[PDB]
This record gives sequence, C-alpha cells and structure tokens, in this order.
Amino acid sequence: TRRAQKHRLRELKIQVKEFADKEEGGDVKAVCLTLFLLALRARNEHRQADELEAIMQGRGSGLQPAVCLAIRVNTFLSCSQYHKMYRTVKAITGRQIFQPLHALRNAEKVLLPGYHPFEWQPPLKNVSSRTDVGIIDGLSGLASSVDEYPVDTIAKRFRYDSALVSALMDMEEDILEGMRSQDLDDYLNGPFTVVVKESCDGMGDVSEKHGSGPAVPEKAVRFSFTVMRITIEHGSQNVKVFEEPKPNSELCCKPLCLMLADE
Amino acid sequence: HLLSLTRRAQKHRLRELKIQVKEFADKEEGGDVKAVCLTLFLLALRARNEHRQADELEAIMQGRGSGLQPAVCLAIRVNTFLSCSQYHKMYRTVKAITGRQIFQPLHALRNAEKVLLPGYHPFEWQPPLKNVSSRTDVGIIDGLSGLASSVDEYPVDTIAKRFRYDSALVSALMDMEEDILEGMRSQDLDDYLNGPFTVVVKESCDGMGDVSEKHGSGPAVPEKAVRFSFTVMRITIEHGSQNVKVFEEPKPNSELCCKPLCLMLADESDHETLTAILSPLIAEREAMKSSELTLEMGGIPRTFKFIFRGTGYDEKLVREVEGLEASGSVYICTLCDTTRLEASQNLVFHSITRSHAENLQRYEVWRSNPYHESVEELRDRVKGVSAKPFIETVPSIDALHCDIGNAAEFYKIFQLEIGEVYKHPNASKEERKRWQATLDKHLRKRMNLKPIMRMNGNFARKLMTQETVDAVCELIPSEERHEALRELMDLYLKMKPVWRSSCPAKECPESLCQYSFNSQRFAELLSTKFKYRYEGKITNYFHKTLAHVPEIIERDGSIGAWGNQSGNKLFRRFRKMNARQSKCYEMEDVLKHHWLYTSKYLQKFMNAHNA
Ligand SMILES: [Mg+2]
Ligand SMILES: [Mg+2]
Ligand SMILES: [Zn+2]
Repeated sequence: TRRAQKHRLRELKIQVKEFADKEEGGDVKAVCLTLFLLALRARNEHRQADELEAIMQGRGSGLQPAVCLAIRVNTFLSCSQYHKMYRTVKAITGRQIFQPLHALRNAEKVLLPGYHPFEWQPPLKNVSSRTDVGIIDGLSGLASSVDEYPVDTIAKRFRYDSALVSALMDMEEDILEGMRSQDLDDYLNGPFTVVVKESCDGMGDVSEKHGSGPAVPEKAVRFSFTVMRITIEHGSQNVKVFEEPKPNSELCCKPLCLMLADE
Repeated sequence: HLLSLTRRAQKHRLRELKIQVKEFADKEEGGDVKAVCLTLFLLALRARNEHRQADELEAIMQGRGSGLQPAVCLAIRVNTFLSCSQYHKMYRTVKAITGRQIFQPLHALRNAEKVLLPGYHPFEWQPPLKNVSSRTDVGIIDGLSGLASSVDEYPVDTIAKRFRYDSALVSALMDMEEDILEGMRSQDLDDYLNGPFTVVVKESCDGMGDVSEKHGSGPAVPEKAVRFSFTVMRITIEHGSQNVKVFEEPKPNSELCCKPLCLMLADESDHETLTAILSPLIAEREAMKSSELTLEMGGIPRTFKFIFRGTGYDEKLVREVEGLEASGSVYICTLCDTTRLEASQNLVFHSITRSHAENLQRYEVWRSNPYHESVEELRDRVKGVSAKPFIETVPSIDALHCDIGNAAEFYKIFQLEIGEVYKHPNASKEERKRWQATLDKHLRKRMNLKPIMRMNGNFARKLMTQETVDAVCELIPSEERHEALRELMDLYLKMKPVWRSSCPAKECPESLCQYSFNSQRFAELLSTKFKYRYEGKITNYFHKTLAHVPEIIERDGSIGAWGNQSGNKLFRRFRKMNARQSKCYEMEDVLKHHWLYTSKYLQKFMNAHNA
C-alpha cells in the first residue's frame, strides 16, 4: 500500500530531495520527471513515454472540429458510419476526443463561400450586393416550361466573387506567413495583385447505370478557377508574397460550376 | 530549466542519479529499476496533491485509458469499411495533430486480425478423426479440395475458398470464450467446471443472386455466387443430472451471426459442381458428429460435443438437395407423402413420414426396381424420389409464407362470396374480373387500401383485419354468411399467436392448446359452408400451416423468420471497397473480411456504447 512503499522508499525520497536541492535547488518535480522519461525511453517503450510527456506538458486530448472535418472529407466518410465510429470511440476511451456532426456542419458552413462580408468600391453593375448566398441553380432563371426550348441538364454554380473571396480567406494565413517571411510587417495595405487562371473540361461517362446496362452516354462538365500568384508593390518595386508550388495539380482547382451537359 | 534541455543534456546531468538509483535497485530489489522508478515518480507526483494526474498516470500504465487496444481499432476499420491506405492516412494525421499515438499502426492491426482468424489456437480430439489431417495452423484453403482442372477432364470455372470445419468451430469458441464465461458466471456456476458442453449448431446455405460489377459493356455474364455458412445456436451444460441452458443466441436468424465456411461462384442449379464442393464439408460434418473436442480456452481442459441441424435451407434448395423433384411433382409436403389431390381432401390429419434413411431406401428401390412395374406406379410408389440425397436436412417454415398463403386464399374466398357463385354453377372469367374490380374499388373507397397482384407481407398483414371482413361482408345479404366469415376470422386470429410468438411454450401455452380442435372446426366449416373451393388446387404453405405446425413445434418450439437483400449488398461492398484483384485472392479477402465482421468479440466492442 501507500504506507509500505513510503516506509521502504523514504531513503530514496530524501536522497533525491538532497540531490535536487544541491543541483537544481528544490526542483524534485523536473528531476523525477526527466528520470522517469529517460528510463521509459531506455526501456524501448517510447509510446508510453510520449503519452506521459504529452499528458504532463498539458497537451489537449481531443482535437478541433476542423481537423475532424478535414479527415472526414479526405477519407470519403459518410455520416452514419462516422457517427458510429464517434460514439464507439467516445464509449471506449470514456472521454470525448472526436467531434459530433453538429460542430462539424457548423465549421463546414463557416468555411463555405458566402459567410464573411466584403465590399467593392465600384458598384459592380448587373450584380447584387447580397453576401450570404452560396450554391445556386446554374440555369440562372432560365424558363424551362412546356412552351420553351427543351432543356433538362441540371447545373449548379457558386458566385464568382463569393468563391473568390472564400479562396482568399482560406489562403489568408498562407499569404500572411509569406508576407511576414518576405521582410514585411503586418499592418500593410494593398493594392494586392492576384493572378487567377480559369479552366474547364468535360468528364465523360459519369453514370453508373446497372439496371439494364449502357443506357445513355451522359457527359458532364465543370468550370473552375485557380489562384497561383499574389504580389504587392511597395515603394518602387514589388515582391511576390505568394507563388504556387505546383499549380498543375488536382488539389488547388477551385470549382465554380457543374453541369450535366455535353461538351 | 531542466525541462527545456534535450534528453542528451539531461542524461549527462543525471548520469550520477541514474547510477545511484540503479545500484540501489540491484542491491535492494534485485534488478527492479523499472518498478522502483515508477513508485518513486508516483510518490513525487502525489507529493503535490496531484491526484487527478496520478489517476491518469495509473490508467495509462494499466492500459485502460487512451490506448485504443488493437482489437477496437480493427473492429472500427472493419465496420466502417476503411481501406489500409486511408486508415494509415487517418492514423498519421491524428498522431501528427495530437502528438500522442492514440491509434495503432498497421502491423499491430495485422497481428490482432491474425490472432482471431481460424487455425491459431491449439486443440485436440479424443477420437483420431480419420480422413482428417492433424495439422492445426491452416486457414483459408481452396474449396475444390484437389480439383481435376486438367484439360482432359470435365471443364469447370469456379473459385471456391473455404475454412476448415473444426478450425472454424475452434475459432468461434475462442471468440465466444468471454461470452460463455460471463454466461456461466451469471448462471450461478463455478469458474472451474469441465464439460461436456452440448453445442447445438444451426446449418444454412443460400445463394447471393448477382454479384457482377460490370459498369457497362452490356450484360456480359450473370456471374452468380453462393456461400455456405453455419451458426452456433446454443450451448448447454449440466451439473450432475439436471441440465441448464448456459448460452442462448439473442437473434438466431440475423446477419451478424452468420459464420461462413465456404464461398464460391457457382449457380445454385449447377448440381455437379455444388456436390463436388460440398462433399468434403459433409464428410467432415459426418465424421465430427461422433467426436469429442478438447480445448484449453479457460486455462483448464474443456470437452465439447456437437449436434448439427440443417434448418437454414429454403424450399428451392431443400427440394433439390434432398432428391425430390423441384416443382413439377404432385407431392408438395416436404414432411408427408400426401399428393396434391389428397391434400385438398385431408386438411389437418397428417404426420411427418420423411427422413434421410427412408429417402436413401426409396432411391435404392427406384434404381433397382425389383418388382418390375410400370413407370407411373413406380413413381407413385417412390413418392417422387428420383435423385440420391446426400445432405441430411431438417426442413422448416416461417410465418411470412403462412400468412401470405392465408391472405391469398382469403382474397379468392372474398371474391367467390361477393360474386354469388354458390347459385351460379358456371361463371365467366370476365365476370370474375368485374367482381375483382368492384371489390378493389369498394375496398379502396372504404378501407383505403391499394390492391396489387404482386403480393407481399405488408399487404397480407394490413388485409387481415376484422374491419376489412366486416366491410366486405356488409354488402352481401344472408347474414348467416356474415356469421360464417366471423367464425373464420376468429379462428384465424386465434391460431395466429401460435406461429406469431416465437415461443408458444412460454409466451402463450393456452394458444398452443386446442390447436387441433380449432383446426378441425375450421376444416369442418370449410368443407360444409364453403363447399365450392374444392377445385383440385392446394398450396403447400397452407397445408404445412394447417397440419405440420404442432409437429414442428414439438420438434423445435419456435417459428421465427429468415431482409432479403442482406448478404448480396454486403458481399458487393466488401468486393468493391476492401478487396484485391486477380479473382484468386479476391475471394480469400472477402471471406476474411466477412469472418472478421461476424465476430462476436468485435460486435461486442462496437455496441458497447448502449451501456
Ligand atoms: Mg478537353
Ligand atoms: Mg434461397
Ligand atoms: Zn404435408
């Protein structure tokens, strides 16, 4: 019990106390912690040593909902099985480490375009000033009644300014880091210059028809954009505060609209 | 500060302290530096009244904290349909964003899944088990069992992968070890108690329809698949002379308790390949029927017996593997030798007069024909036996077929009673169609029901109501017919709980009683009041519901059910998400995944959140 181990190790306790008062001057905590960690790492059990170091330094047990949403999107996970795994881990570990679908969807709708405000010095004629709208119909109010031109291609689209400001907002951290690295302060103003490239191409067969075989050669198309250069001109010359490492990749192709129409 | 220095600098500064601690350890405890360091650190941590951190440290050292034992992560990965690459990505991402290793690596998961696959734990048998190898570290094997695929032989294109029967049973027992221990502890029994454990096991076999994954290119091949699985139904033990059920399955006819033996790609109607694949399993089963397993699961030797019951066979397969004709025979009852003509006359008075030995005898008589009789008389003397049986089957029925048959009969009864056919000897088909349309419109207007020729269970359940028969009888005069229909509906609703309770011996024994009485009353009412339905037609489901219900109850004591599209979707998901190519390792991988999915250990670790 406690009394037995205390009676058996009081000598070691007072010895470590004297040695810490002589060397560290009343720092038995750090001495014993470092000794325990070194022993556990020499025992070739670095897992428990790292876990103890994390739980003693003050590292959080759970994680932010943003990382959960990120891994859920990058692993192609549904909602039912995700909730199943969440509740299973919460029941096994006792504590809550992951995050339910509520905060996940909250962070999702926060990150989606059409959330944070912005403005334009010109009035931007033929464009509304509303700034809380995201996905809309790609038909743009095209009347498709019985007495008009037949059309059935479902199309969805973002707003160009909305998607643009959303991309700028999610790359704000990277461009601020670049500006801090390129011998520049933080209280800087523009006018920043952003080079945006546009691209669009078809997809081919996107229909997994299995009812009777090959039914229709349904072809789709996507219109997208990509940011690959952000510069600022201060004083005389300029400095490229952001240059895309590999723009010809399938990870920075910000999409605008999707249509189920032939090329 | 000391916490800011690297491990190298801290080691250089505390070498003397470490030497003193280790020499004290080897001089007092005798080379126990680990335990003395743990105790010293725990005391130094508790010296500042840090009981929360002390309890967390104790939980971490014990391993019951944020460890995520490889079994739990394996269950998660196998249930959420997670591949190896995506799981490794998630693991490394969480480890980098958290710092600690909360999940497990891939090799730990491989070890955890190999410790559960069949052919790992040792076992033995009291009999030598002739014609069976004694090797005990084999898992997935080719289901053909030394085929003859040479070019000069009968061609066959199948991929059969199977586990060994004894290996699968030992794996299932090692899986349910904890469950049976908990059960015997809850049943007020000693922790140490040898066998023999009477293990009643259910046997089943059914196809999977279509498992092809061809996106386009037209309907190239049907590619029909088929499986063969078992399910441990119950375990019983005795203390002296009195028996006591020590383990009973909560959901026998479920999907999470389907332990698969073999998986192959062959048509169910393909008889020769099915026989060639299932002969080794039948041989193993008949050799194990009279053996004694010995295991060391609970630290002490435990003996095991087995009782096999092949009740998981549908009608299409029980009319093919048993030797009878598929569908064109006059004989319809799979228990009695009553013809279709005699079944319409004799309703309830029957008995089970079929077994495997008598079927073998009848097939031998058919083959030899020692009496030298004509073909028709020989056929009606062998009671339709034409093929040789090779699997001892125990047929059974479910409530769904019974109720749909009763409703299909009552629908035509309503049509015949609304058409006034008792006064019209010969009617016309168009007049009967007009009767049907009028009845459908009246029902849709009063009861608000949607008629359809395609019959199912929901239609039969919603049609069998007292309000329905009242609404369809209030139209016809001569209220004596109304009273007859009332008595018929009353007898039906009194007989329903017999097969709609799953336990007549405990749920409703009074309903089980007087069954023959009410059945005879119903037969007398049908043969006297409704003396017109005798057209030489009778349904086998209705015959089994009338006659062979009490015998099945006395044999087993339950009916239950069989959720049609249940296994095919799971097989397709396993074959698409987590499976290999080459059509050779694909079946092994899907079988391993299905076995890991049907494990009681992983399921218990999963559904533990309800507590
Ligand atoms: Mg192109
Ligand atoms: Mg079937
Ligand atoms: Zn019968």
